[PDB]
Amino acid sequence: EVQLQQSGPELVKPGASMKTSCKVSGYSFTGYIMNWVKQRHGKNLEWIGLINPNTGYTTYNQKFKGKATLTVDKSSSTAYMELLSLTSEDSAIYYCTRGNYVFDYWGQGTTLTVSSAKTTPPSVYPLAPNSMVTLGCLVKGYFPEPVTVTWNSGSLSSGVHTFPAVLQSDLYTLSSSVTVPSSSWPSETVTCNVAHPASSTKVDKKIVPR
Amino acid sequence: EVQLQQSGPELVKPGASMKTSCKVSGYSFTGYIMNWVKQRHGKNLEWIGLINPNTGYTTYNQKFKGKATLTVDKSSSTAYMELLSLTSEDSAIYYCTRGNYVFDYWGQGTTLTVSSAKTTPPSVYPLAPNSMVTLGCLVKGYFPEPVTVTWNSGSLSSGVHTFPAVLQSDLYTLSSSVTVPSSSWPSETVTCNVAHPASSTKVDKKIVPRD
Amino acid sequence: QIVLTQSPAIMSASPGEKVTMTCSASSSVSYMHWYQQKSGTSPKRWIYDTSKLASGVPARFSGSGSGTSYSLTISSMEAEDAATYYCQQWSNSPPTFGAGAKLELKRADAAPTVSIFPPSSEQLTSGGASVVCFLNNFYPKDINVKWKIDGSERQNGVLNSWTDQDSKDSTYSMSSTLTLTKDEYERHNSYTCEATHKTSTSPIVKSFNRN
Amino acid sequence: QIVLTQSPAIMSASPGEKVTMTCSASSSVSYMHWYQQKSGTSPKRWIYDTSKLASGVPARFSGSGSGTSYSLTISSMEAEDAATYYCQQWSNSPPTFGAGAKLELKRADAAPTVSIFPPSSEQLTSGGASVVCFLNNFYPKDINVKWKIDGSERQNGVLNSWTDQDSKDSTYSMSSTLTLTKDEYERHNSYTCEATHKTSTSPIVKSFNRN
Amino acid sequence: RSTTLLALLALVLLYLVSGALVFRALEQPHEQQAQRELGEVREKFLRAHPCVSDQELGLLIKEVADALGGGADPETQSTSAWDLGSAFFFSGTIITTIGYGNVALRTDAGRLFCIFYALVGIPLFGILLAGVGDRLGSSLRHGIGHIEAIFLKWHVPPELVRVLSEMLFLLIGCLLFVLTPTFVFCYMEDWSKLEAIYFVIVTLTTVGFGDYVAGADPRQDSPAYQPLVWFWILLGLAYFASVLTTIGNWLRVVS
Amino acid sequence: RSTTLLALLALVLLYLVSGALVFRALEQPHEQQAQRELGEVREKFLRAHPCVSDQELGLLIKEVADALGGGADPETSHSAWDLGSAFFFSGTIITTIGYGNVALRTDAGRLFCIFYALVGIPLFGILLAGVGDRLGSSLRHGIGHIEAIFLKWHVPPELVRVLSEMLFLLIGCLLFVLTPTFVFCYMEDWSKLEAIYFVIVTLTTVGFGDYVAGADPRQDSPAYQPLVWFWILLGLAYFASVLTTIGNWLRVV
Ligand SMILES: [Ca+2]
Ligand SMILES: [Ca+2]
Ligand SMILES: [Ca+2]
Ligand SMILES: [Tl+]
Ligand SMILES: [Tl+]
Ligand SMILES: [Tl+]
Ligand SMILES: [Tl+]
Ligand SMILES: [Tl+]
Ligand SMILES: [Tl+]
Ligand SMILES: [Tl+]
Ligand SMILES: [Tl+]
Repeated sequence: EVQLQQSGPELVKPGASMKTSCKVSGYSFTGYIMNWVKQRHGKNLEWIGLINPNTGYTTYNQKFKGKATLTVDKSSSTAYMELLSLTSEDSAIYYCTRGNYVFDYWGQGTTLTVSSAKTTPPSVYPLAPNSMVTLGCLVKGYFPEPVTVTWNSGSLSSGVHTFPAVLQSDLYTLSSSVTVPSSSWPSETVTCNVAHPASSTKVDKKIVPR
Repeated sequence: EVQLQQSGPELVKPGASMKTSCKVSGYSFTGYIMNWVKQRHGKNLEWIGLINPNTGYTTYNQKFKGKATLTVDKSSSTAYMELLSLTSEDSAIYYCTRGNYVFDYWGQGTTLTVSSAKTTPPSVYPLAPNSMVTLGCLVKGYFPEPVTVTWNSGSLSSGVHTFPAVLQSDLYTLSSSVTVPSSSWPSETVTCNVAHPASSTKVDKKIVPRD
Repeated sequence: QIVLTQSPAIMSASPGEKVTMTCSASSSVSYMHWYQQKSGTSPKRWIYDTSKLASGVPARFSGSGSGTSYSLTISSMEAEDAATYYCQQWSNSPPTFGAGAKLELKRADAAPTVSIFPPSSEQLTSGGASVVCFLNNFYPKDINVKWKIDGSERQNGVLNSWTDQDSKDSTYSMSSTLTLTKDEYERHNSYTCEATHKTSTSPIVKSFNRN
Repeated sequence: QIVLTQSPAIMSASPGEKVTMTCSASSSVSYMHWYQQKSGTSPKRWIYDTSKLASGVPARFSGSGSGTSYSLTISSMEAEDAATYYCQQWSNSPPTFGAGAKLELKRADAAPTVSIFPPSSEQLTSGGASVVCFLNNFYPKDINVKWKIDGSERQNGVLNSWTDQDSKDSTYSMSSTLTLTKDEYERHNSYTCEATHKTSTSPIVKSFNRN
Repeated sequence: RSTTLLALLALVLLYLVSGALVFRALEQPHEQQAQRELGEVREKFLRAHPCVSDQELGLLIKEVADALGGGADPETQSTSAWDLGSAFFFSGTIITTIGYGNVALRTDAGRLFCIFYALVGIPLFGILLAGVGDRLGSSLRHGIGHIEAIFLKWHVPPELVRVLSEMLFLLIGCLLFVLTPTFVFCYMEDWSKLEAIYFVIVTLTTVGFGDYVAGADPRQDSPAYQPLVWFWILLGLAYFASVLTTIGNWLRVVS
Repeated sequence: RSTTLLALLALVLLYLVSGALVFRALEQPHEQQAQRELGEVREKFLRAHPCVSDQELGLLIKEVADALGGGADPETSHSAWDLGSAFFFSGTIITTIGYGNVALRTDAGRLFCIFYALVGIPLFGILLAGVGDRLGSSLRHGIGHIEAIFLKWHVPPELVRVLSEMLFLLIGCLLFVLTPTFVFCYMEDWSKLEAIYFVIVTLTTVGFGDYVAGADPRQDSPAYQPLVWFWILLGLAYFASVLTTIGNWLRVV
């Protein structure tokens, strides 16, 4: 089975350059062309360029001519993409994908974040207010992604939504809602567990009635 | 470590056909051209043809256009050669070797023997007659190869020549010499041992002085 | 430089519905390829060379077309078919894709279960005041949210977050959050979160008094 | 169709000696490749694209040339370099090889130990009579073996078998086998094996009389 | 005439624009199809050969194209266009101003020499042509006279007979220098009658596209044949010189 | 005339055979260059792309050659039967230049080309004689004034006629030979040698077709691409006179 394993997600300062990595396996690296694709939220999937891993032959999308440097290590059957003078316009998911006409196998993708922000732990705050009651956790002013919110340490799993994070003034903020029968609250304790691995943070909040 | 593993040696009747296999590993079978090369002792190396294992495209040497069919199995990463209407002249070593300009990796080879000869065990004849004396074994009229020849069960292995077998009329013949100090013989018994695994025959002949 | 046009950008199918998404080329293209992508995962080659299915793509999917117009078709929409479908092309360097066609699942209309939450004690002490509204498990995705501070609308310091369609009940949920300095928050008394959904001509309003 | 010629077919070197073997092509080619082969093994890519060394090949080996004349050179011959070298080209289909130049180790001339054996009693009862001559442990390779029955030379029913140069003593050895009917053998009395070698102006002759 | 030259110039432009429209209409559909066929070949090659990028196969075709352009043959993997026979013929194509160009000069010396060889050669040949022209005119008029006299013998008018002779001249020339060669080349070159006429006319108009060239065939062991034709060219050009000048005078008459 | 023509004929034959020896000497050495280049490309490509057999690359080159033969163009407009290029092609017919850098593929195209050229070359021939005289008289009017400066140094007027006519075919030469060679050097990325070779091959109406300005508007100065037909028409008039003067001189000697 062909497999493209990319290196993990990368956070770099504006202006800095970044190199990611794509190790292929299950076929011969040198037999097939390697491409890189950019996917942001607001645009179409964008072909960056290709390398012939056997010849080192590269062509780039005109749009990325200056931005990207493709290279391979034949011995480690690893393709590399380097991006230079990074702006917030380069914050995206980057894939390596194999193909000379159709992109038949893709990496898992890697998320680039271009940001001046510094690892900040979240300020977890409870959201307290029918048969069904809806409680929440505000998890705001943390960086970088992700956090996880669980409820009663993974007991409450159904009735649970975590919303996508958003940038609130150069840091992330997300909320999590749990719906439980009005019988269980505040009759019984509902605490939202919150982990921010970047800041080594693991905080519990009891939802307390107003 | 790139590797072409050819199938075992093939003994076929005149007129019958043979299919031999070459299993790659340590690279992508499909990324590289498979050629087949014929080695016969009295001539040079002959390119038979190539197959592009990826596309199945096959180009042959004019001389083999009729004879040979190249196929692959991409799933098992195995190249095949088929040879049809086998004549005595087809008896040779066949290599699968990889390349599209130079042949950079070769299989270990597969020996082909076209012969009417049924499994025949060898006649072993003793060859009896300065400080040294030379004795001998004639091992003749056997098929197929090989035959192991030892002397006093291999205890006597220095001053031994075993000569290459030669096909005379679909049957192989070889001789072994052993040179021993003349103090040794006939003082001590010297017996040449011949095994023909094909016919599961082990013959032991003692070299005795003529009267 | 060839442009591929997927319209509509978003579409919905009840299970068993035949679905057809089209891809328009700015100039003539020999073959169109297609990719399925579900959020969180990379795009997977779905159809290539206009009408060829990839390794495990179920047969209810077909591709078709020629020239400047190509189409991906689902005979009968299934739950697992909900994803973004992209058309790419490489008849001309550089290869390009469509902006994508998101295919959602049609289900029974559902009104948002709306909740409003006043700034917690803890947050106030830190000098910030975040008012949170949860509009949960509604369908369709089309929804309008408005905030009112003492009955006059506020459209600044509001950040919205939508979930993907729920994999289990096919509903959508969104979060509107009004973030103020403790000062601006404590000035006013009535906080109201007003939701305009297809399911009622009369808005759903949840509200609290700071008192 | 392109013909590759390697002269001389055989050549000899002591360790430390420079060796140059040449490959001439019937019509110009842009590149020559070269293979090393030792008894019992597949050819090995030795030099390719005229002057490129293959992975394991030691640096004493170089290649050069252009057009219709190419050459493989050993600056300082070692013992492990004794093997057959083949030139092959792929500038025109089909790819072709030379006949191959055998490279032997040089050593002090050595007289052949010659021995003649009558037909065994065992063989004669089956009606065959093989008269065997071993010409053992001689150098150089070139030797001429002639059979004489009551004075009269005979070259029909003679099979010759050589060993490859001994990896230990660098000598060659050969067996010459006159095969007759018992009848032709019993008609005559004096059987001689005559060996013509560089080591003597006067041929090496062993013989026996039937009585 | 200054107003008439602007009129004549505009007429020639229209003539070119009308030619342009017709040529596009007849030729461009096939040119577009060749382009599509080239494309179909690349896309099939990429599909067959994963170790080849679109852009790398692009360079191959470009480099192949350049080499074919310099007269390389796809059929072979070898390694005379400048044998004394063809070299003579090439020199012939210069001075005649025909200039087939089916073989090109590769050396800077070859080109520089060709500049002077032409500047001296073309007018020199011009003189010989005028000579052969005058001789040919006198020769046929003298010869036409005998059979011209047979029409006069049956009492026909003199002013009628000149025009009959003039028309008869055109027929004789065509048979000898147009239709005969077309039939000759039809057999010798394995062209169609229309391919042969096209060659003949393109030759005697001294246009010399070089898409069709008699003798050029690499296979043929006919070097003596090729100069033989050049004697047809010598004789033919003079015939066609008359024809071209006379139809020009016809255009003058219509003007 | 009898002696003259057979003497002149023999002189031309000698000239051809001597031309032949010179060309063969300079060009036979390099006959195989393009075949060598194709070979270098095929092998270099097989070396770079192991999944390609020599025989597979073989078919590709034939299939490419047939495409190029149909008038395909390596793409990495560019239509040679777009109205601009087709105009220029028609132009190459009536001028008798006939580059053939683009050839007719259809039997209909060839058939039309016959009647077109047959009614077109003379039509152009007429205008050329016209534009020759008109420019001749106009330059001659210019010549007379230049003759005045020479006349007012008391140079004998017959020398002024020759001196002015010498100046005539030198000012024209600068205008129609040197300018284009410089222009083409820059515009076509040719050597000034390649440019003069093109210019003269063009104005002599030999029109080999190894070098072509193209009259195909591309970008930055598309106007000038078709316009060069202007230079050709004007140039051919100047060169027509140059050809006659050289011919007349040869007649004289
Ligand atoms: Ca990194
Ligand atoms: Ca074109
Ligand atoms: Ca054009
Ligand atoms: Tl051409
Ligand atoms: Tl014909
Ligand atoms: Tl011409
Ligand atoms: Tl021409
Ligand atoms: Tl031409
Ligand atoms: Tl230049
Ligand atoms: Tl001409
Ligand atoms: Tl003319």
